[PDB]
Amino acid sequence: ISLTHQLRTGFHPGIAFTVVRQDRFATEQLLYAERASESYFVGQIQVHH
Amino acid sequence: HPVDQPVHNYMVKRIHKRSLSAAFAIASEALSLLSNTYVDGTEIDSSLR
Repeated sequence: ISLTHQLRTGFHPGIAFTVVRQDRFATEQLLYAERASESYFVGQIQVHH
Repeated sequence: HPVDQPVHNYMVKRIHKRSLSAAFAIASEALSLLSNTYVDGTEIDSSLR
C-alpha cells in the first residue's frame, strides 16, 4: 500500500524500473546446396493402406 | 437238431468333421517384390526375385 504510494500518485522510491517487451524482427534462407557434398539414391513406388 | 439260424448285423458309421487352419502373414515387402515378379521382364531385379 505505501511503496506504490511512492509508485502511483506523484512520489517515488529508492528503487526504480526498466522498460522492455519482446518485440518483432527476422531472417530467412536461400542456400547453395552444392555440387559434391549432398544427396539421395533413385527408385520406387510401393503400397500399404 | 434244426434250431440254428445265421444272423447278420448292420452297423452304420457317422463321418464326423474336422479341419486345420493356420495364418500366414505376408509382409507388404514380400508381396511387394511379388507384384513385379508376376510380370518379370528385363526390369525387376532377378537377384531380388
